[PDB]
Amino acid sequence: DIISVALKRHSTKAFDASKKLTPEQAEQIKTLLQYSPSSTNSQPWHFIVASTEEGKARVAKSAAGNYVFNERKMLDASHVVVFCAKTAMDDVWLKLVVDQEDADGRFATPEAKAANDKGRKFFADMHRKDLHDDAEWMAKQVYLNVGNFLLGVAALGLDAVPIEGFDAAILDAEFGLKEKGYTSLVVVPVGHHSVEDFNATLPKSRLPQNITLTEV
Amino acid sequence: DIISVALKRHSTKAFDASKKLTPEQAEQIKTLLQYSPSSTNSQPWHFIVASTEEGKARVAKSAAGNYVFNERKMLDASHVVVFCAKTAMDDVWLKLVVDQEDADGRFATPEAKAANDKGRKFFADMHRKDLHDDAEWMAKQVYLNVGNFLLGVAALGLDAVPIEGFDAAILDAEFGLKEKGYTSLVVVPVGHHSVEDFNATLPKSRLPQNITLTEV
Ligand SMILES: Cc1cc2nc3c(=O)[nH]c(=O)nc-3n(C[C@H](O)[C@H](O)[C@H](O)COP(=O)(O)O)c2cc1C
Ligand SMILES: Cc1cc2nc3c(=O)[nH]c(=O)nc-3n(C[C@H](O)[C@H](O)[C@H](O)COP(=O)(O)O)c2cc1C
Repeated sequence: DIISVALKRHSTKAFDASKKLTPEQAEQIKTLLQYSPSSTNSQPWHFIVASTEEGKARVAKSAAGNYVFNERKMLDASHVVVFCAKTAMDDVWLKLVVDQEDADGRFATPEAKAANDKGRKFFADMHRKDLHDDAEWMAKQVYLNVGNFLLGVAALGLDAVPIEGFDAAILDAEFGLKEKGYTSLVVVPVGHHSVEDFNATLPKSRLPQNITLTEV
Repeated sequence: DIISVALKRHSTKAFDASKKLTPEQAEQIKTLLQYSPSSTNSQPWHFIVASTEEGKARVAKSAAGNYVFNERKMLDASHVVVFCAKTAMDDVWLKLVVDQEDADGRFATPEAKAANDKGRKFFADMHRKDLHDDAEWMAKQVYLNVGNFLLGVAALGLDAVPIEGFDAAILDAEFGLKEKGYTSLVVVPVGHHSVEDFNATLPKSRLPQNITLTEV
């Protein structure tokens, strides 16, 4: 039951470095990242999946500064996912997306494909041209991917923690992201908690629905 | 299996108005909204859940004008969730959150509670004082809730569609949201698809991992 998964998952504070994802789970987490929904199927994202000691150490340099409490989590987890957003929405990317929708068989006609593209360009143009907020818009889609991911990995039986406490400038510099048209937003270590994970045995806490929720 | 759910879920384009959530499912979707993670457990959100004909019609007013293709989804679904973000992060809210964490039993000591609050205020202040991006930050947390929600409701056996194609100004005006300190971001109708849902039988399309995903 998915509600059980939602009530029992927790942000892991310490990982067991000896406990790896199975090779199958390593495929499955990639499936989760790929198949997340996004506004217009824009998919304005890149993922770095660090599973080696060298890879994880490159990521963990971003947990300099006031972010040392997060450094261990990045080193000790099995797999570490960096969620990145595109920095700008370009026409090359929009063509890639609609051509993929076509290859996958989503259009009965050429007309239907043209209309999909006109629809997507119109909607994207609203963000880059009029509102000038396309970076924020694309970032939101990435956070949506994260949310999907966290419940997904919980449902697979894996521990994880979302991390905003890192220096994106360091991480971007380390993987040359700016030059490739991306910026890091969230880091998610995935694995199995250790005995040092104090949050594993703490009760979960949320505001009551009588504050956060209205029915009409 | 959650990977099946991820591969088979789809944005519903048409709902069957005669098919309601069971009383139990109506509680479960609320549990999903409530128990989503958020940066610092800040929970900077409000949900409107419209299940009556009057309520759903009020929401659907936001889809008149240029967004008519989305209007019928909001009218015909069983339950329609409006995801709202806070417009500003205030100290009253931060106190509410940490006091709830305390009531739920997450602190062994007064010291531990003080440290949690200092930690959260420090991190929040970084967004409101420096950066001046706390609206964007809070909105991202809400999108993360959406991502969690969409996989959740799919895993419960329910159909849904995320909607950004609505007029937030109209929706905010209709529920007096600005005055209460919120803004609408995403509308999610939940229910069961009708035979008019052309997207139910279309193959899913994603960009290949050799573009979106790097391993290290
Ligand atoms: C976007 C985001 C950023 C977070 N950043 C961190 C972080 O840097 N360090 C950390 O220990 N936890 C981090 N958390 C975990 C949250 O504090 C956590 O989800 C919240 O306290 C509720 O805990 P739960 O995940 O156990 O339900 C983050 C959560 C989210 C959603
Ligand atoms: C944030 C967001 C906004 C969306 N807005 C709309 C919308 O206004 N109308 C609509 O029909 N679908 C909307 N969609 C659905 C997307 O087109 C869809 O997720 C994408 O094509 C992938 O297909 P799938 O959701 O069936 O996996 C939205 C999706 C998301 C995540």
